[PDB]
Amino acid sequence: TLKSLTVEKGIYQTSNFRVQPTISIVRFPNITNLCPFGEVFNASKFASVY
Amino acid sequence: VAYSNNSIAIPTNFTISVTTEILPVSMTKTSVDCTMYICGDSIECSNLLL
Ligand SMILES: *[C@@H]1O[C@H](CO)[C@@H](O[C@@H]2O[C@H](CO)[C@@H](O)[C@H](O)[C@H]2NC(C)=O)[C@H](O)[C@H]1NC(C)=O
Repeated sequence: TLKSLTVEKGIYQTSNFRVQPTISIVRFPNITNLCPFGEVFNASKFASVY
Repeated sequence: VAYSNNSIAIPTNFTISVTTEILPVSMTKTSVDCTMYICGDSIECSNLLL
């Protein structure tokens, strides 16, 4: 914190330098069916731009 | 004030008065953690703050 090898007498409040979280959790809703990419992209016909 | 060259007013009695004077001596002492306020405990943040 002082950026110096030598430290004098003081209360010296110090910034945290330690690691706390080691666990990673993922929460996602229950979805089984795949997205209908085949209908959206692989379609026999497409609409006109207008 | 009624003013005259030969006129003076002298008190024949006195009053003892106690009055209160309030002066602020100190203010709250505060310390700020720079990383906690800006990064909000984010591992990705503070790499930029170095
Ligand atoms: C100066 O003032 C004080 C009061 O401010 C006078 O004392 C009072 O005297 C009267 C009788 O004349 C009493 O009834 C009061 O109760 C007294 N007051 C107190 C607080 O004791 C005093 O007499 C005055 N002196 C002069 C020279 O007139």
